[PDB]
Amino acid sequence: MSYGRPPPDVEGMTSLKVDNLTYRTSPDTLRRVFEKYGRVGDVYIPRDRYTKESRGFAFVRFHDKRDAEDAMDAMDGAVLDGRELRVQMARYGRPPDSHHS
Repeated sequence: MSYGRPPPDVEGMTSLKVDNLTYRTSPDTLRRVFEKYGRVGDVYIPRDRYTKESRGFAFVRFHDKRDAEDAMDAMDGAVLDGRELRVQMARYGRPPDSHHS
């Protein structure tokens, strides 16, 4: 018996990423729709820069994979507005160059 289970060895990363919008979902709705499971270290929409529309995806990012695990396991394909929300690790989390952590 299964259903999909929690993420695999994403232990090598930490940042979350969220995508799929309807042009009106906005970062604010995503904020309280994702931080609710724990927190939202970052929430923004990489939309256009010279028009009144968007690319069709956001970029919520989580500073902690644990809060991202539950939110993603409870928001991936959760169809927030009627389009089928998408949630997945942003792969990021490593330290910058000339430094380590």
